[PDB]
Amino acid sequence: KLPAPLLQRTDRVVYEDIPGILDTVKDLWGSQFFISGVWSVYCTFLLSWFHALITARTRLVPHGFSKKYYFNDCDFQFASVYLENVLATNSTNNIPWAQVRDHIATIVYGGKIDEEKDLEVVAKLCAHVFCGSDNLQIVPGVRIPQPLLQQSEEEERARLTAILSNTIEPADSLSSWLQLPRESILDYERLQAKEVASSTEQLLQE
Amino acid sequence: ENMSIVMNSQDAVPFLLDPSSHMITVISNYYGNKTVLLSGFVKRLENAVRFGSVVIIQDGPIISRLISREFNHAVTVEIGDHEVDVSGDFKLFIHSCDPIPIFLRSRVRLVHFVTNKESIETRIFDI
Amino acid sequence: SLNRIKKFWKEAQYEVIEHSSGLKLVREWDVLEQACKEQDCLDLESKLTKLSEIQVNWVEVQFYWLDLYGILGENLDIQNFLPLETSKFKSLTSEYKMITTRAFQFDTTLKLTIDSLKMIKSSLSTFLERQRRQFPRFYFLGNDDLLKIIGSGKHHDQVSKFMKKMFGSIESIIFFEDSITGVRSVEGEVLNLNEKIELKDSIQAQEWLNILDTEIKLSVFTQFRDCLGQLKDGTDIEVVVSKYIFQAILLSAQVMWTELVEKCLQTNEFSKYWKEVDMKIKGLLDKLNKSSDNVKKKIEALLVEYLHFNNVIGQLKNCSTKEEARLLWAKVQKFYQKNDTLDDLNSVFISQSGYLLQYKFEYIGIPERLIYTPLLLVGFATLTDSLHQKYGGCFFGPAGTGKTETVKAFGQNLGRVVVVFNCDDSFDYQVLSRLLVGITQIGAWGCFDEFNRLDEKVLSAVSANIQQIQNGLQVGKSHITLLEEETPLSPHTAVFITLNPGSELPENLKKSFREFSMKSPQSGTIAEMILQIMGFEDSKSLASKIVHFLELLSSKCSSMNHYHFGLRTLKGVLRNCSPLVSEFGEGEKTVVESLKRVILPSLGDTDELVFKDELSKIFDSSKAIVQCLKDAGQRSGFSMSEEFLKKCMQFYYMQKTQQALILVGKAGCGKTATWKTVIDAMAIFDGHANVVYVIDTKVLTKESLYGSMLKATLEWRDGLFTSILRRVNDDITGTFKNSRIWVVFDSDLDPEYVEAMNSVLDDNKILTLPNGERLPIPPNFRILFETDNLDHTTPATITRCGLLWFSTDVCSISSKIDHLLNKSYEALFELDKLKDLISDSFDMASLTNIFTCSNDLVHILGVRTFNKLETAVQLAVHLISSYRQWFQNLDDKSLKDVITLLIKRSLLYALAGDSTGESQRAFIQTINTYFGHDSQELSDYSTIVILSFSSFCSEIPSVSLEAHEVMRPDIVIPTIDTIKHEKIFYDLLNSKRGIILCGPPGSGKTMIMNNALRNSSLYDVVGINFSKDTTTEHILSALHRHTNYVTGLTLLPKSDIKNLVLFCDEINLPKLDKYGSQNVVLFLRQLMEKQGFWKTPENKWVTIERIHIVGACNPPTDPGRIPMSERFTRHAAILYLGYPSGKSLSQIYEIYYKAIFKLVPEFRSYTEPFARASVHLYNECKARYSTGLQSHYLFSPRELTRLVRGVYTAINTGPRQTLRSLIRLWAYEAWRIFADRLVGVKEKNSFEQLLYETVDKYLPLGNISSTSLLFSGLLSLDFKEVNKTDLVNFIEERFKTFCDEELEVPMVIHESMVDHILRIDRALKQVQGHMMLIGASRTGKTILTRFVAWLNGLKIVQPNLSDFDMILKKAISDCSLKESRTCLIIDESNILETAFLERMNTLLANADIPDLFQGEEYDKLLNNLRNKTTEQELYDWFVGEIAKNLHVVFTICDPKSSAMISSPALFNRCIINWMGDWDTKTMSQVANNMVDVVPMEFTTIRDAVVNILIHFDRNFYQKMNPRSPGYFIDGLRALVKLVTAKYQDLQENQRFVNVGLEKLNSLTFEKERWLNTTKQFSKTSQELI
Ligand SMILES: Nc1ncnc2c1ncn2[C@@H]1O[C@H](COP(=O)(O)OP(=O)(O)OP(=O)(O)O)[C@@H](O)[C@H]1O
Ligand SMILES: Nc1ncnc2c1ncn2[C@@H]1O[C@H](COP(=O)(O)OP(=O)(O)O)[C@@H](O)[C@H]1O
Ligand SMILES: Nc1ncnc2c1ncn2[C@@H]1O[C@H](COP(=O)(O)OP(=O)(O)O)[C@@H](O)[C@H]1O
Ligand SMILES: Nc1ncnc2c1ncn2[C@@H]1O[C@H](COP(=O)(O)OP(=O)(O)O)[C@@H](O)[C@H]1O
Repeated sequence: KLPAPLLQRTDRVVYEDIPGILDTVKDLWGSQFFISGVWSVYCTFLLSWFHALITARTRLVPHGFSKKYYFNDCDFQFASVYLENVLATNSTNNIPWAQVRDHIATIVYGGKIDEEKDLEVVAKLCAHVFCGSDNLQIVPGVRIPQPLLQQSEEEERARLTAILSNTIEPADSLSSWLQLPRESILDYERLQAKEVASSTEQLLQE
Repeated sequence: ENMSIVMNSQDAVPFLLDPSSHMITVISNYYGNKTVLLSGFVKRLENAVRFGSVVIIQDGPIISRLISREFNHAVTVEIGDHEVDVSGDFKLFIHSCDPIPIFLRSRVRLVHFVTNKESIETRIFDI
Repeated sequence: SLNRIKKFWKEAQYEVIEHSSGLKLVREWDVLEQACKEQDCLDLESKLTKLSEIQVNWVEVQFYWLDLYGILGENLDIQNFLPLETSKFKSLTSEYKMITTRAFQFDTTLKLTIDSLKMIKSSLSTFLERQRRQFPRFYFLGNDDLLKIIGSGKHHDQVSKFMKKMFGSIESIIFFEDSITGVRSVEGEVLNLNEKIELKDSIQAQEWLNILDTEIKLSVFTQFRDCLGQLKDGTDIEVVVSKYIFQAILLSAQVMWTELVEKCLQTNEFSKYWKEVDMKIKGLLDKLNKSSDNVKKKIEALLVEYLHFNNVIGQLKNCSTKEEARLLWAKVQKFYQKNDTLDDLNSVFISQSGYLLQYKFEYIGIPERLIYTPLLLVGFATLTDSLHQKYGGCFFGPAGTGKTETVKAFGQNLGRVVVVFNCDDSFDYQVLSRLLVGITQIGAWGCFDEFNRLDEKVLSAVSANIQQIQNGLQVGKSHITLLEEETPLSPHTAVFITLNPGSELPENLKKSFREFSMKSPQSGTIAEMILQIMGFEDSKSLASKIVHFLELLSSKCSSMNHYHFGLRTLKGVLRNCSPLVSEFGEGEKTVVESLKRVILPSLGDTDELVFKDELSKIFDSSKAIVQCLKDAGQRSGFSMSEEFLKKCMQFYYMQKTQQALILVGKAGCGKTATWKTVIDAMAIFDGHANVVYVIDTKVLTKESLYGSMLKATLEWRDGLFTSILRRVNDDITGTFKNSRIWVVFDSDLDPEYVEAMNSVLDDNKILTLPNGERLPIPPNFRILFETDNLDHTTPATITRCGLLWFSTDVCSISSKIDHLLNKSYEALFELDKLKDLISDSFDMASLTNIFTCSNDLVHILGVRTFNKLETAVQLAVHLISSYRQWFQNLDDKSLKDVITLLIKRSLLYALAGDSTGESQRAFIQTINTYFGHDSQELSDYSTIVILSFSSFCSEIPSVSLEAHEVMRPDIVIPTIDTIKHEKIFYDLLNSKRGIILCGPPGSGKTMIMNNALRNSSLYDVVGINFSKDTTTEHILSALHRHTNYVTGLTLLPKSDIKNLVLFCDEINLPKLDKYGSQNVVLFLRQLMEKQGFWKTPENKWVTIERIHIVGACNPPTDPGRIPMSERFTRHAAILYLGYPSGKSLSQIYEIYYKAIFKLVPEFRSYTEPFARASVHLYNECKARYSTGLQSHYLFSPRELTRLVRGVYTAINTGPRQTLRSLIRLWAYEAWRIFADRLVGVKEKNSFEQLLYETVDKYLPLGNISSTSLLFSGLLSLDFKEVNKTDLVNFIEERFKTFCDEELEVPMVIHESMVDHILRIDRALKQVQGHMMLIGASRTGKTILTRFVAWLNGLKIVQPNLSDFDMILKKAISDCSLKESRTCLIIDESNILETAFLERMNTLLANADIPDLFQGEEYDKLLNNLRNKTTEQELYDWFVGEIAKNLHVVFTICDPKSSAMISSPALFNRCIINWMGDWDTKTMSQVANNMVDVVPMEFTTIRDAVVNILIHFDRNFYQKMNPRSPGYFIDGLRALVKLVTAKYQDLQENQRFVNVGLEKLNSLTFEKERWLNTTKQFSKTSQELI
């Protein structure tokens, strides 16, 4: 709680940064600088998309999750260090997908989670992002191709940035991109409007 | 009219219900060197009585004779546990910041310093 | 001021109270501080500042001289440790001696002394800091421990007992021929170094202890290397178990397991290594079967490790693919060892999830290894992840889910000793900051158990410190600047935090830590592995059944506060299994019997049945001790019961193992009995002698329990607990080496007391004391808590203690009757037949119906049937003993009739003294119906006299006593009910039973008590009136004035023939403490039950032999009364002193009216009608008025006593009266005593017309209304109706005399204030007269009181506790030496403490106060009264003169003293005057006779303006509690003053205008202006009014 006399002799301002998924990925990539190989950069890319997805799903208090959590840059930093350590000593390129999946789900991005179904849906998101097949459909629209053996950091960075720049953020991204049914967000905004209308009815009685 | 009621009280003591601490500042500005503040203390009140200095006390029971003008003329004031000589120019003020015993309330000249919906209506009409 | 200050400064000296010579000490600091704190003024100020400087020097020099004596007087090695340091403290000793000399025989010199003191303090602080720079593990301890360690250098000891502290997990050191060869762990494991530590005389503690820990690191490394080599040589682990210490075998075995598992993981091979692990496990179990204790603990720890290895390999062989194989292997802890690293202690690193950390090679002892569950591995993984990037782990979850011991297990598995700060409010900033700095210096990782419990400022400070440490950790800075020091920082250190939300981590710590959840500890695998390591052949099924049983117990039964069915209870059951394993073997029987021995004592009744049914559902299924218990019970008379036998066997089997046992049950259920008989049987069986101790908790304080530093002398004091602990721990007499000791707290559990008892309770068997006294707890020191409820039992104690629950009473009615009869027989050719007759008297077929038809009635101070039969049988036995003299010479029918009558009366007075009289009658016919009509039937007035039937009406004395005795309140009138009460009270007092008197106020409980005991020559009474705040020194001071000690060990009455009885009043009045308990009542229970107590400054058992306890109290239903717990009331009986019937009132007051007609016997034939009139009016007032209408509507015979007292004093102070005049005077007194607190004048006139009807019914007469009555003695020599005109003339003459003499206050005169001053004069002229003043502010009540005080010639005074008592003493001294009739006034603003109200209550319940007149005061009072003229006669004269020479009148505004008004003793004498608000007539007349001072009529109009003022006043108060008239009065005063000033100003202005017009008489304009002014002047004047 802020002290009483400071908040009165001041101009109180409240902000809301844009919750779009695309701007989070672009901000993460601009904050990023890559420096070790190409597979580490590709895994950092996948991890940044995963962090963007979980940050988008955080705001859905009663349907996307069960309690408003607070992720930040430090959790993504630790996950990035874990990814670069895993793909810095396991140079056989036989990717230990189970190791990174379990360590991200149950330790890095499950450290602050107490409920069980929240961890189950985090594990589902990990399985979706880190399926480790020959193709990846991170959303039903765009694909992130796997790198090849004949690239350095600069060309892979350029190629993945081009994959960012082609697709525009869709209007209904809050259900298709997060893999959530439309009726769920419909009920969420229904409860939002119910709270707003009930509050206005209570204020209208005076 | 608050300050008019304050200055037109030569018999009953006035009350300063001023959590904003503006009344004490304007009173001290008007008075100057004759202002002493309290919150030992009996001794300094007796010294102020003997010297003839106006006293203001914050956070408003042994000042019964002074608040009731129960003076002995031979003019001495029996305050606390010893008689104190009266200079004749002694004045007392009571200040508080909490918006109170019944005996004090029915004796002190109570005034209110509170802004409310009536106050904002008067303010918008005045502007 | 100046003279007193100079005199006390020149009188300053010192007290010779110190030990040996030392420094001459001084006490009473605070009085000196309160006393001490132009040229002459500045000189005095400078002297005061110098004196304050010397005062600060004094307190600092003694506060430091205590430690100076501690470290220099008793030992010189501390001051001789180092050369320059030795010179510095030799100079210190020289300075100390010379300042002692100059203190014996200046101020600036002593300021130079404090300068020297501060620089030597800085020198020693820097010396300690440099010693800790040499060895930062010394910086763990406080300064005193450092001084002890450096003093015992050549002594070479006392570091072996701090050996627990500075290295964590080591108990003691061992050393041969002045050379250390190893250390002994906390478990007790011997260690051997690489080489012995050769020692010299010139040794410092720091250097050889650095050698000690460096070489213990090297030695554990050496044994690990040798064990690794020997295991690489193919040696089986079973042989080499006993060779190497636990750390070595753990590290070597885990490294070998890592190497073998990665070798077999490089291929798809798991069978051979799993078979090898299984063979190792089986061989280790076989060796565990035949091991010694050290071998057993090493083997169980290695079995924990190898069960983990078995689980890991079994998990890995389920890995069908290689990727999940690396998944599973990379997550568990991997133990690698370097090969080419030349550094010995950095050759091993631990790999966990791709990271690595450095082992530090410190000994860990052999603690209970945390069994390896997957969640433990996940916690290790996330802690490794946090630590890898220079961060700190944060843990959060539910309470007791495995956080802090998980961090300690991390420290164990990484080989580090972790310091745990057990968070509590007693922690402060400096010691926690010091331990944090030590953790930074030495690099030892540190956990924080339950971090959220700190206070706000301390949590913020430690958060800042931890943030600085972390910030230094990430940036790699080796010098963090905190605590004003640039302390070194090893990169291997860490900081750990654990907490429980439901708060979370603070944001400053949250930005640099990482969270984790561990909500559900996997109990199934823990139980499975514990059952496997215990040796049971069936681990999985038994563990699953135990988990199912625990969850079903936690779900099905009612969730009691003390219940727990989680993990710690499961581990306690598994630990308790092993002694049952040794007898019953391994199987289901052992665990089911352990469950029957552990969880069964904590269960209830329905929970017990649920547990039994679930035990039958899940699970399928020694008499020498039973015989011993039966023999003990049969010897002591406790006839056993099946429930009682089950409970006693349960308690014995529970105390077989667990040290700390708590007994819980409703009061009076046999807890004391069951542990007494169990421990007697235990002493018979095992042969050890028993010693028991009983201590009451709340009556003693913590200072009297343990002790503290003294406020001035700083001297340690030994409390009771410290005394008994020192006695049982010294064992100088040799008793406590084979004698069993039982410290039992016969009191309810207190949270702030169990907070101190946790230091007793903890596992290390050490206690925390302010003076630094460490005391061990031997195995015979068993602690027992017997309580009555668990309302305040902390859940931290419901599991960590041992709990026994007594849901149902373990005794039957028949067995209790038999035991009580046998005890009464043993309490004493004829005794045998008498015992047989009493045994056959209790025909239980009718007694059962008696109990069933007696428990239904309303029991005031309700007690069950289980605690009144004690009183019943004891009264029956005592009456039989009294009548035993004439029972051998009489026929059997008379004997059976007499014993039947006696038991009938005993049951009637033990089962109906808690209900009304008609309930007693109905009980007596119920008894006569149950026992049949064959025997003698007890009647309401039945009595047996010398030997046949009689009645109470035979012995009643119809005494025609004198007239003046009604002024004396101690005189008693006799009646049948009074004699019955006295007889039963006398029997109860003689029967050695407790007495409690209850009933509505006004029945005369104290009055009948003083009747029964003043006439009693066999006893004495000391009476104490209780207060809201009551202390144990009240009762001690009360008894010391009439009792004496003797050996002390025994407290006896001062007389040798009179059994002294302590009386107390208003037991319900004292308030509860902060935890719902009261100390005085438990003290009384301790006196009345165990006949002994403990002295608070001496801790001695003061046995009581000839003192009984009686008590009179108001019922708890009334306001200001709090109920007592049944524990106190179970020892006593209840006598409902109800309201006597109106016929008894008529008889009592017709003797009173004969006595009052003695003075004027011309109307001696009218005693009865006035008694009937008083009875009728009081009965109608009771049936009409009720306390719902107003708080002070309480009616009693106190009104009638005051009525007859007023009539008597009127007749004494009055002339000859006719019949009509006497009727009128009696009506005047009745209206005064009754119609002064009623609702309104309508109630007064209703009382008047009822009085009319009753008088004309009894005495066959005009208007006798309120205002028509005016009785005074101002205008007549004696009380008679005087004329109002001459009365107001006389009081007007006195008013003008007073205004010309002393004070000319602005007062008025009207008939209302005439009535007020007449009433207050009537009260002041009466002996012991007081009033309340229910009036608003500025109503002139105090002014009228002062007026009447001057009229009566009363001396005038203007009123902390000590000053109040000194003023009282001066006033009573002036009263005794000068007959000073001084009036005293108290307002509500005059009273701020309830002690003044309490002493008013005491002195007005009595006529004086006993405990304020004792010692020197009593001796001087007796001497002075002998100067004015036996102690009793002089004190009676003192009581009479203070009754006739004291008058206090109280002023109240709100009708916090409501309970004081409702207090019967306060209400007894003072007449409550409802001044109220002024009425319309009163305000109109006061306005109309103030307006006449100032002429205003120039335009009637006075009535108009007064009507407007009063109507606006009423409208303001009705559109805006008595209505305050202050607004009206100061409004009219200000109006009068403004009118006077404005009239004078207008007269001057009109005179000036007339002068100007006359001077003026161009002129046309001036004439027009003057004419316009003269024309508008009248309109402006009306507008001006
Ligand atoms: N086997 C028995 N047969 C008959 N009466 C028994 C038996 N065991 C105990 N009693 C009775 O039970 C009574 C219990 O006394 P007490 O009130 O001290 O019990 P408690 O449960 O320890 O309670 P507290 O300590 O609160 O007083 C004994 O005074 C005794 O008369
Ligand atoms: N290997 C283990 N895994 C889980 N719990 C354990 C293990 N070993 C012991 N325990 C028990 O778990 C309990 C956890 O309590 P704890 O969290 O330390 O309480 P607190 O939070 O008050 O410190 C301990 O009492 C301990 O007996
Ligand atoms: N039967 C009676 N005989 C004589 N006096 C009585 C009788 N009943 C009541 N009184 C008078 O009424 C008063 C009762 O007050 P009491 O109940 O003793 O007050 P408290 O309980 O506060 O001491 C006594 O002072 C006593 O003088
Ligand atoms: N009945 C009255 N008649 C005249 N003056 C009054 C009366 N009551 C109060 N006053 C004025 O009020 C002042 C203070 O009264 P105070 O003593 O406070 O009343 P109370 O005794 O009820 O507390 C007095 O100086 C007196 O002049």
